[PDB]
Amino acid sequence: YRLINCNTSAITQACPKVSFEPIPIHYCAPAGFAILKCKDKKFNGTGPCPSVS
Amino acid sequence: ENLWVTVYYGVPVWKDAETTLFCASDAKAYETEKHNVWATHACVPTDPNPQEIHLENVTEEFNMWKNNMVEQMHTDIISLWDQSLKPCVKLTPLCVTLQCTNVTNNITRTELKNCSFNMTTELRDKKQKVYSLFYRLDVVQINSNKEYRLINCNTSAITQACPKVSFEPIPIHYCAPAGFAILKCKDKKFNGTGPCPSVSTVQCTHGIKPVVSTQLLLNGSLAEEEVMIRSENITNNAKNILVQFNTPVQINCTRPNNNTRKSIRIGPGQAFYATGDIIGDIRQAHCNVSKATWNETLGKVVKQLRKHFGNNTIIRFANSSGGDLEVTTHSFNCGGEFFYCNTSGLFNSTWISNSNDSITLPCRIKQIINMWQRIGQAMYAPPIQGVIRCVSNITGLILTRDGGSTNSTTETFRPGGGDMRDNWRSELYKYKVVKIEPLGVAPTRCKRRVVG
Amino acid sequence: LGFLGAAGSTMGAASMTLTVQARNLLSGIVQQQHLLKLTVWGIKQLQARVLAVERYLRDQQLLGIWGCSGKLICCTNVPWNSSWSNRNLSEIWDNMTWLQWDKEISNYTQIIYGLLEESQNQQEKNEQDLLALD
Amino acid sequence: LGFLGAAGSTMGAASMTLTVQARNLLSGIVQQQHLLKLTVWGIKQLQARVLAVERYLRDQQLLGIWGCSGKLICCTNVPWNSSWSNRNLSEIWDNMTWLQWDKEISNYTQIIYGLLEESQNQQEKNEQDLLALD
Amino acid sequence: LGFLGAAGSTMGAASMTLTVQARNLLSGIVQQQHLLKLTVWGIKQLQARVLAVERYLRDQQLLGIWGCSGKLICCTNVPWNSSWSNRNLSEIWDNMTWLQWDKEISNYTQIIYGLLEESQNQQEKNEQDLLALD
Ligand SMILES: *[C@@H]1O[C@H](CO[C@@H]2O[C@@H](C)[C@@H](O)[C@@H](O)[C@@H]2O)[C@@H](O[C@@H]2O[C@H](CO)[C@@H](O[C@@H]3O[C@H](CO[C@H]4O[C@H](CO[C@H]5O[C@H](CO)[C@@H](O)[C@H](O)[C@@H]5O)[C@@H](O)[C@H](O)[C@@H]4O)[C@@H](O)[C@H](O[C@H]4O[C@H](CO)[C@@H](O)[C@H](O)[C@@H]4O[C@@H]4O[C@H](CO)[C@@H](O)[C@H](O)[C@H]4NC(C)=O)[C@@H]3O)[C@H](O)[C@H]2NC(C)=O)[C@H](O)[C@H]1NC(C)=O
Ligand SMILES: *[C@@H]1O[C@H](CO)[C@@H](O[C@@H]2O[C@H](CO)[C@@H](O[C@@H]3O[C@H](CO[C@H]4O[C@H](CO[C@H]5O[C@H](CO)[C@@H](O)[C@H](O)[C@@H]5O)[C@@H](O)[C@H](O)[C@@H]4O)[C@@H](O)[C@H](O[C@H]4O[C@H](CO)[C@@H](O)[C@H](O[C@H]5O[C@H](CO)[C@@H](O)[C@H](O)[C@@H]5O)[C@@H]4O)[C@@H]3O)[C@H](O)[C@H]2NC(C)=O)[C@H](O)[C@H]1NC(C)=O
Ligand SMILES: *[C@@H]1O[C@H](CO)[C@@H](O[C@@H]2O[C@H](CO)[C@@H](O[C@@H]3O[C@H](CO[C@H]4O[C@H](CO[C@H]5O[C@H](CO)[C@@H](O)[C@H](O)[C@@H]5O)[C@@H](O)[C@H](O[C@H]5O[C@H](CO)[C@@H](O)[C@H](O)[C@@H]5O)[C@@H]4O)[C@@H](O)[C@H](O[C@H]4O[C@H](CO)[C@@H](O)[C@H](O)[C@@H]4O)[C@@H]3O)[C@H](O)[C@H]2NC(C)=O)[C@H](O)[C@H]1NC(C)=O
Ligand SMILES: *[C@@H]1O[C@H](CO)[C@@H](O[C@@H]2O[C@H](CO)[C@@H](O[C@@H]3O[C@H](CO[C@H]4O[C@H](CO[C@H]5O[C@H](CO)[C@@H](O)[C@H](O)[C@@H]5O)[C@@H](O)[C@H](O)[C@@H]4O)[C@@H](O)[C@H](O[C@H]4O[C@H](CO)[C@@H](O)[C@H](O)[C@@H]4O)[C@@H]3O)[C@H](O)[C@H]2NC(C)=O)[C@H](O)[C@H]1NC(C)=O
Ligand SMILES: *[C@@H]1O[C@H](CO[C@@H]2O[C@@H](C)[C@@H](O)[C@@H](O)[C@@H]2O)[C@@H](O[C@@H]2O[C@H](CO)[C@@H](O[C@@H]3O[C@H](CO[C@H]4O[C@H](CO)[C@@H](O)[C@H](O)[C@@H]4O)[C@@H](O)[C@H](O)[C@@H]3O)[C@H](O)[C@H]2NC(C)=O)[C@H](O)[C@H]1NC(C)=O
Ligand SMILES: *[C@@H]1O[C@H](CO)[C@@H](O[C@@H]2O[C@H](CO)[C@@H](O[C@@H]3O[C@H](CO)[C@@H](O)[C@H](O)[C@@H]3O)[C@H](O)[C@H]2NC(C)=O)[C@H](O)[C@H]1NC(C)=O
Ligand SMILES: *[C@@H]1O[C@H](CO)[C@@H](O[C@@H]2O[C@H](CO)[C@@H](O[C@@H]3O[C@H](CO)[C@@H](O)[C@H](O)[C@@H]3O)[C@H](O)[C@H]2NC(C)=O)[C@H](O)[C@H]1NC(C)=O
Ligand SMILES: *[C@@H]1O[C@H](CO)[C@@H](O[C@@H]2O[C@H](CO)[C@@H](O[C@@H]3O[C@H](CO)[C@@H](O)[C@H](O)[C@@H]3O)[C@H](O)[C@H]2NC(C)=O)[C@H](O)[C@H]1NC(C)=O
Ligand SMILES: *[C@@H]1O[C@H](CO)[C@@H](O[C@@H]2O[C@H](CO)[C@@H](O[C@@H]3O[C@H](CO)[C@@H](O)[C@H](O)[C@@H]3O)[C@H](O)[C@H]2NC(C)=O)[C@H](O)[C@H]1NC(C)=O
Ligand SMILES: *[C@@H]1O[C@H](CO)[C@@H](O[C@@H]2O[C@H](CO)[C@@H](O)[C@H](O)[C@H]2NC(C)=O)[C@H](O)[C@H]1NC(C)=O
Ligand SMILES: *[C@@H]1O[C@H](CO)[C@@H](O)[C@H](O)[C@H]1NC(C)=O
Ligand SMILES: *[C@@H]1O[C@H](CO)[C@@H](O)[C@H](O)[C@H]1NC(C)=O
Ligand SMILES: *[C@@H]1O[C@H](CO)[C@@H](O)[C@H](O)[C@H]1NC(C)=O
Repeated sequence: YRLINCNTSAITQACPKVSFEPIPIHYCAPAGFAILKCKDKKFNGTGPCPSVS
Repeated sequence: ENLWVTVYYGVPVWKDAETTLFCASDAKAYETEKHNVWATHACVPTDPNPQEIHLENVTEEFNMWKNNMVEQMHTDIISLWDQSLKPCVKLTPLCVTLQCTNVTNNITRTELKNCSFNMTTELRDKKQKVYSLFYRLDVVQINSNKEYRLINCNTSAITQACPKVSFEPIPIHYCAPAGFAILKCKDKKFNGTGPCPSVSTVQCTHGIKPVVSTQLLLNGSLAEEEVMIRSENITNNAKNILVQFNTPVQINCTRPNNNTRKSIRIGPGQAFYATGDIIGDIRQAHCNVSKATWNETLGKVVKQLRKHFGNNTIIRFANSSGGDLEVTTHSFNCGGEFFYCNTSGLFNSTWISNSNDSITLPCRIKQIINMWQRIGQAMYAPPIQGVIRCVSNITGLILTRDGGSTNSTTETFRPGGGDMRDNWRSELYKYKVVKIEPLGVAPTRCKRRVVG
Repeated sequence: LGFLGAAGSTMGAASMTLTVQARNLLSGIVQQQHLLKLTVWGIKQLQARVLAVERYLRDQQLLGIWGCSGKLICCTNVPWNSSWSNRNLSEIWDNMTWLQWDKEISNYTQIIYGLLEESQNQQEKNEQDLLALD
Repeated sequence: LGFLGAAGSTMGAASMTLTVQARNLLSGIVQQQHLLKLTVWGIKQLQARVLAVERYLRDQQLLGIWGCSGKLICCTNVPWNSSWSNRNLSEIWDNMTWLQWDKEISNYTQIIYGLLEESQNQQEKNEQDLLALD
Repeated sequence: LGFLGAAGSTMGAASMTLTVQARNLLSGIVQQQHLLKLTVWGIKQLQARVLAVERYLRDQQLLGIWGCSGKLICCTNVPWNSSWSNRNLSEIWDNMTWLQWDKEISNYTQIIYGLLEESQNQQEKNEQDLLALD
């Protein structure tokens, strides 16, 4: 047999001590900017959200 | 007496200095072609409105051979070349004992070799033989059946350039940072470097393209008058001389070879793109020059050199004496492949003291290169499959010494472009950046409130 | 007059429009504008933008300690010393560019700066001790 | 009212607390806070901190050449042109949010800025030539 | 007295020369000054220069909303609350270093800042509504 990747691309083993568990990563705005979040529950599609934070 | 001192924020004074600059180029190729080696993948786009202001009553002294804008240009392009080659296929298992034989010429110029070797395949356990082709001088003999060797494996490494990288020079503006300004000279006859009377303070330079040429500059800028002569030092013959063309000579170079992309997988994914069998005859590369248009340009140059160089001596135009075949021939990257058209045919003319035929030059192609004498890492040029034509304007000349003639007469300047930084000086002879100082104190009877 | 229009003109005419010169320098350069962004141009852009503000703020820190936080022209209560220049009122303002004047005080330009902080601010903001509330 | 509390309120009520909006923006984002530090987050942190000050200082450079170095509200000696808006005193201040007003002058907003530097500073700081010492 | 000369001296003597301390900090460090420039020192130089201006501008943003754009010493119209300190006029100024005082208000130092923006600027720049033109 044959490794399927050797036919197309290279290969590099992932490090054993690397944790692949997803943790919460906040995205916060820089200075002079602000992230507006919609508080309206039924936000069908994308339109004018009346309840903004 | 009874005069006070007063502060002024916004004063126009400056001192000669140099700092970091940046690229500026508008929307050029993006989708139809991308991955450019010079504009990278994204640079700061220039505004269509040109930032220009005419300065009056000012006569700032420029300098060109001491200007540091060409120094940062020289070093920027170098670090940019390596940055666009680091993420591409390395060609290390290409240094194996090559067994080659001359190409099929009906048992009878040669210049190329139908060579072979065996490399790594997708599996490191297995090996594979493939027959490709190579160019002369890219290979030099080792010690029947000819067995050859890549010339670079003797000295430095090798890494193939990426196939989707565009090697076409596009205009790259050098614009000044904040608190600085690039002064451009507007005086037409700017002999040497002195006090240019007509100055303009512009924020972004003009469309400067990084033409990598040798002996003969292409696509340069010029603004009228006699063919300008510039030299860091006119009396010293040893110093190089930059020459600018009042009008360009339209030249065309091309290779007639109809090649084919032969991709062979080395290792897991990488593929080595080599030359297959050449279809539809074999011919030598050439560059045409308008014979009638060149005789007028060599005449205008010798005319303005005359009042510059005694106007009594004899003109002796010869081939680039000495040097290396890459530094004496008109070396340049065009259409992907690297041409080296024979210069020796142009400067054979000698003129002194009072449908149409066109002179052509034999040229050869080279795939292994490491330009500007950089011995760190070399690169392989994949042969561009199909047709090739260059068709560029020539606008400059690079001429060097004429021996150590002790008085007497008889001398000119044979072509040499030993340095790559001088190539960029043909565009930056008029530019110099200055450190703006917005602070300026001056006295005047004038005081604010007494107590506060 | 769009920028440095009076670089070669008289110090008086240059003093008539010095706002323009100040406006463009901090703002100027249009700095505002494969997947990586670690290229040689971006690093030359960032440091070119750092000295942009760190040369602006190097100068704006001086005017703040001179009572000139938001004025392009302060008249300061520091007397002029005759050793710095011997030329009369209309002798310099009607004859020299700012370029010529910058080299004529560049020798003793630092001596002026140190004295400007003392009389216009180090003493003036103190003189209100007896006048603020009394 | 902790931040943008009057984004939807009247221009008058928003003008009552505009200090708050100004305080948080320059300071905000808590920027202050294997061995390498060349990660993708650090480079996005640094450039996000550069525009932080280079957008602040882009605005603070304008107020300095308007006599408003340290005032949140300057009344400027520039007359209002009727072409910019035809609405009366209480017609806009008791009816429009600042959002609506920003789009109603965004067309001729640059025309105002150029004129503000001329009359409030380019001429005012010059008018003291005959009044400073006399 | 070349820098921090009165760090250990009285708050009064330190208040006599506080210009010096202010001058050196923003300017100081002489930041101004193989082919690569991606070295470990250059990256420690750039970020050290970023907090240089982003700690300066963090403080200069406060004085601007206090009427102190270009003054080292403002007397502010905010009354002093007795709970912050019980010591008399000459009790603190003739006895404590600024070091000791910084720890004695560090508890309620933020309470002062919030009140300074309200009376000295949030109300003062508003009090001109009836006095600007009338
Ligand atoms: C530059 O250099 C490259 C590389 O060439 C290298 O050296 C040559 C000698 C060869 O070994 C290459 O493999 C090697 O990489 C040149 O590219 C090659 O050029 C040569 C020129 O001769 C081409 O050789 C011809 O190949 C013909 C087809 O063979 C192909 O397939 C073979 C297996 O296929 C079998 O079945 C098919 C039908 O489905 C049959 O057609 C085939 O014969 C086989 O039975 C495979 O092994 C080959 O490698 C190749 O891929 C082959 O028919 C030709 O041989 C005939 O005719 C020749 C004249 O045209 C004559 O000179 C030969 O002697 C030979 O006559 C006899 O034919 C019998 C048929 O059965 C055979 O059994 C006998 O043994 C044979 N006589 C003896 C003894 O020799 C050629 O061999 C080769 O195909 C090219 N590369 C490829 C695609 O492999 C390139 O041309 C050079 N540059 C230029 C432009 O010149
Ligand atoms: C000094 O200045 C001079 C100024 O002249 C510089 O000299 C030359 O200036 C020329 C000005 O036209 C430049 O010419 C361009 O050439 C490119 C070549 O790209 C071709 O090949 C690419 C890759 O090959 C693929 O396709 C080919 C088939 O062509 C195939 O065989 C291969 O296997 C492979 O698949 C292709 O990506 C590319 O599409 C093209 O085929 C050419 O792209 C430029 O196109 C313009 O002109 C052509 C011909 O008239 C026209 O068809 C184009 O129209 C539109 O449609 C095509 C086809 O879809 C599309 O590709 C285009 O994007 C357009 O949408 C378009 O108008 C152009 O011909 C030349 O590169 C330049 N450099 C050289 C070689 O000298 C000189 O370089 C400067 N100084 C020096 C010495 O460096
Ligand atoms: C880029 O291209 C240029 C193109 O010039 C190229 O320059 C070549 O440089 C090489 C090496 O430096 C030259 O190589 C040799 O030159 C030999 C010299 O000629 C001898 O024999 C003469 C008879 O030749 C006839 O043609 C010559 C021109 O070459 C011409 O001057 C003669 O008049 C004659 O018609 C002989 O006359 C001459 O000297 C006598 O006459 C001269 C002129 O009257 C007089 O002044 C002297 O006092 C004396 O009386 C001299 O003895 C040449 O022989 C040699 O090979 C030739 O013959 C072979 C075999 O048949 C041919 O294959 C070959 O093509 C030649 O005809 C060889 O050529 C070369 O001449 C230069 N130019 C070329 C190509 O001709 C650069 O090197 C190129 N750059 C690179 C990167 O390589
Ligand atoms: C562009 O750059 C070039 C650079 O060369 C500038 O070119 C100038 O050209 C002139 C041409 O005359 C030169 O003039 C002479 O240069 C000599 C070089 O000195 C060499 O020898 C010295 C001593 O060595 C031995 O030989 C000498 C030969 O004269 C004997 O005298 C001596 O006893 C020894 O036996 C070495 O020390 C030195 O390192 C060199 O190897 C000078 O020696 C010579 O000096 C004469 O003239 C002087 C000036 O009047 C005078 O003071 C002396 O006493 C003596 O008479 C003379 O200078 C220039 O030197 C050369 N410049 C430079 C930099 O060397 C060119 O000017 C410039 N562009 C311009 C402006 O056009
Ligand atoms: C600005 O100031 C500088 C330097 O002055 C210093 O700074 C100021 C602030 C004060 O603190 C001064 O006390 C400082 O000294 C001036 O620089 C001068 O430049 C000229 C020209 O380059 C120098 O002249 C030199 O002359 C040398 C020859 O000396 C001859 O005379 C002596 C004395 O009699 C004699 O002993 C000797 O034998 C010679 O006959 C010469 O070799 C050298 O190449 C040079 O030409 C001068 O020395 C410099 N100043 C001093 C005092 O060092 C600027 O000129 C000044 N500019 C302005 C606009 O004011
Ligand atoms: C969320 O709900 C809103 C309604 O509250 C939707 O808006 C309306 O959507 C319909 C259907 O998409 C639109 O009608 C269609 O418009 C298209 C052009 O966009 C036209 O080609 C069709 O013929 C048809 O008229 C309607 O115009 C649109 N707006 C209003 C005011 O009714 C919305 O689409 C929903 N989706 C979202 C945004 O999540
Ligand atoms: C990679 O190519 C090389 C050649 O550059 C291979 O080495 C040997 O090359 C010779 C060249 O003639 C081959 O010729 C054979 O020789 C034998 C015995 O002399 C003969 O019986 C055959 O008819 C033929 O002429 C030879 O096969 C080849 N190998 C040996 C064992 O000598 C090399 O093997 C190739 N691949 C690698 C690296 O294994
Ligand atoms: C451009 O033209 C100007 C003249 O408008 C040239 O300036 C003059 O150039 C000559 C020859 O280079 C100088 O004379 C020589 O000076 C050297 C020292 O540099 C001396 O060793 C020689 O004996 C001879 O005297 C001359 O001094 C110089 N200046 C003036 C005012 O005439 C200039 O060289 C030309 N080249 C440029 C700058 O592009
Ligand atoms: C460079 O070489 C290529 C490949 O040989 C040339 O492309 C070929 O051009 C011809 C022109 O007629 C094409 O037409 C015909 O194709 C049929 C069917 O394969 C064939 O029987 C005819 O003899 C004729 O070749 C041909 O398809 C095309 N490609 C191939 C595979 O040969 C190209 O023309 C040469 N140079 C240029 C750019 O003109
Ligand atoms: C070549 O030299 C001749 C004379 O040596 C030039 O003719 C003029 O000669 C006079 C007297 O010697 C000079 O004063 C003039 O300056 C010379 N003309 C000029 C305009 O330079 C002749 O002009 C020179 N070559 C050319 C064509 O410029
Ligand atoms: C092939 O070309 C080389 C070039 O040096 C030559 O030495 C060799 O004799 C040539 N062989 C044949 C048979 O053409
Ligand atoms: C270059 O090619 C063009 C194509 O029209 C031709 O007109 C011109 O004469 C050529 N020039 C030379 C001498 O190569
Ligand atoms: C002019 O300069 C002299 C010194 O050269 C000075 O004494 C005089 O006071 C100046 N004139 C005026 C207007 O004071």
